[PDB]
Amino acid sequence: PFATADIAEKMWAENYETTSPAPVLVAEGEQVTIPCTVMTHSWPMVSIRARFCRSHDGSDELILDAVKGHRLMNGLQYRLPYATWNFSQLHLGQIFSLTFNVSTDTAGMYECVLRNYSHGLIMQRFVILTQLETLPALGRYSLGDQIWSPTPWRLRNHDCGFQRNYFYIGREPDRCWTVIQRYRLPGD
Amino acid sequence: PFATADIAEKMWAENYETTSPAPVLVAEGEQVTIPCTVMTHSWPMVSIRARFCRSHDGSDELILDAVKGHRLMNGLQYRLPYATWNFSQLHLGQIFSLTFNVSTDTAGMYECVLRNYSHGLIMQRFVILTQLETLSTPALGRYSLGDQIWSPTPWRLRNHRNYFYIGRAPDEEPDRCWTVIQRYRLP
Amino acid sequence: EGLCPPGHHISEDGRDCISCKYGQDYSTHWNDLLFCLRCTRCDSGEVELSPCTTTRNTVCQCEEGTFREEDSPEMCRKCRTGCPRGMVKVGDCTPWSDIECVHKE
Amino acid sequence: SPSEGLCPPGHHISEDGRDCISCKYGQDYSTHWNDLLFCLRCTRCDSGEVELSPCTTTRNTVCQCEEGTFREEDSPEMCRKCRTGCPRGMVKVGDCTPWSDIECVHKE
Ligand SMILES: *[C@@H]1O[C@H](CO)[C@@H](O[C@@H]2O[C@H](CO)[C@@H](O)[C@H](O)[C@H]2NC(C)=O)[C@H](O)[C@H]1NC(C)=O
Ligand SMILES: *[C@@H]1O[C@H](CO)[C@@H](O[C@@H]2O[C@H](CO)[C@@H](O)[C@H](O)[C@H]2NC(C)=O)[C@H](O)[C@H]1NC(C)=O
Ligand SMILES: *[C@@H]1O[C@H](CO)[C@@H](O)[C@H](O)[C@H]1NC(C)=O
Ligand SMILES: [Ca+2]
Ligand SMILES: [Ca+2]
Ligand SMILES: [Ca+2]
Ligand SMILES: [Ca+2]
Ligand code: NA
Repeated sequence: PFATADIAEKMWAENYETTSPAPVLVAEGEQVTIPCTVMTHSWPMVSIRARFCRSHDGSDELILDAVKGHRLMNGLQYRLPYATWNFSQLHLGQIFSLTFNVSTDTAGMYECVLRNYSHGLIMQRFVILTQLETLPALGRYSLGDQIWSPTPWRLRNHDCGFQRNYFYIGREPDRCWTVIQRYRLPGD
Repeated sequence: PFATADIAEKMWAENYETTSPAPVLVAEGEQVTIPCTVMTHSWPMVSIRARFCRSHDGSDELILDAVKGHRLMNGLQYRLPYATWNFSQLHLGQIFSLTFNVSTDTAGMYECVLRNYSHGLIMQRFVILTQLETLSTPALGRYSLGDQIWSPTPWRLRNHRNYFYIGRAPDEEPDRCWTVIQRYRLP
Repeated sequence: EGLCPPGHHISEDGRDCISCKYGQDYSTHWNDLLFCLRCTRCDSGEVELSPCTTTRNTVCQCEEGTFREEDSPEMCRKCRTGCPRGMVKVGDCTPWSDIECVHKE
Repeated sequence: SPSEGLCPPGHHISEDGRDCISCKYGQDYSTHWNDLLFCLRCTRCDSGEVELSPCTTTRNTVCQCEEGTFREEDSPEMCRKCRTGCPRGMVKVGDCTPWSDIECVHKE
């Protein structure tokens, strides 16, 4: 059925784990931005790589030219048709980013990547979530393994939509699970 | 004789050493931007903290409001009079940054800090160098993870007791950046 | 947006669309790439469900009894054969999920 | 009243933006024109440090590392006992000051 894509030969930065923050729970319809900062380097391209939690196989990339920042291929246009992106030259490095509105279908693992035609060096990962399923004192970011939210005072507790609850922020397999489980909720 | 400032109660992020890149050799006159990215957090303020390699004590801070990014105090004004800065709200976090032309007097250790009136959490350090000295030409590259001094334009490395710098497109005053430089290496 | 259609990359002069090589590389979207993206080569522990064409990547699946890890390095992992005592099994072994084990404590 | 929305060094601004309130001498300070709700806390010299100059409402305390120690600029920015002299075979090229450790170079 659906055509898929990926990076043929993936590599990870040494500090990938220590620079990638714990997953973040965001309200549906909030505008967020994936920010990517990279020190001047020698790859021809850069990308923002997306693996959505739902109904998604492979990975989709927005590939930009690493020198000038122009779009080379927007592999994200079908799942994120309104997304915008930016690129800044800081001489010592570059900031590139992807802006979109969060929803259930846009929840996913979002990576910053140095790219060539066969290889990608994955520098950093952001996990954006809208729902947490359980069978807690949610805070704003504070270093570690702890799931968080930019607006934790709006955290809610539903039942469906065992011994089970549904956590979200607010006003089918989940491919993010093997990453999500590596982090924890706050005890208190 | 000169007024100094600092963070009273310093603290360092857990991943401070892994996120802070090796120092960078840059040509004088080049405009650079110190980029700072923070996840939405609960401090009232953020700052860009500078400690210059030359003729400087304590630290100078551009203090911004953490929510809206308004300048609260520009402690950098004397030393970087023509500097500009930026703040972007990403909801999941904020990016704030500082743009200036590199010179001998602006080489320094630059840091992204979460701030209150007494405490600062130093998140990340950038070290901007204009000159490197040695005793007795290394294959200077662009950035690669590690402890390796590097440059954005290494093809312009020149060699003036040796002296290394990046040509455009000596001294004896103490170098306050030495204790940090020495923890890294040339190629 | 993009000069060249799927299965193509742009020529050096920016004038032409040149086809990807079948079984070597591909491109899924309209694009301004100077080259096509290399096809994924399935690994040991993986079954090729579908070959690379110039317009879609190879589909590699984790062998039966193993599942796809999405954390680094995204390889196949052997499924657990069951849960320890005092735990109930919830999930079951698919190519995209290990079995889940929940405690009662 | 603020100058251009700003309160002068030695002051911070009030919540409503009307008043400039003086920092408390010995406790806090501001070096520049500012919109701060509070003045910045003065550094207290840790042991290992000598107070060369006190905090005033306008400048921070100046703390200097004790003789025989030097200021480390890497985390955690504390004073460190200068290391012993250079080994036989190696030449001393840095001398222990409040801002430098001793530096040694080999003949290799
Ligand atoms: C795409 O990037 C990869 C990885 O950086 C390149 O493969 C490397 O090539 C270098 C230099 O030729 C070798 O020293 C390494 O053995 C390779 N590293 C790895 C991890 O495979 C590849 O050459 C690049 N492609 C192009 C067209 O430049
Ligand atoms: C300024 O920041 C510091 C560090 O977060 C705060 O000091 C902490 O205060 C909390 C709660 O009062 C305590 O759990 C810790 O003992 C303090 N931490 C450290 C590292 O000393 C301080 O409260 C903040 N100041 C204000 C006025 O909000
Ligand atoms: C700084 O130098 C840049 C080029 O790097 C130039 O555009 C500009 O004239 C200078 N600006 C200031 C404010 O000094
Ligand atoms: Ca939110
Ligand atoms: Ca991804
Ligand atoms: Ca202070
Ligand atoms: Ca005072
Ligand atoms: Na755009």
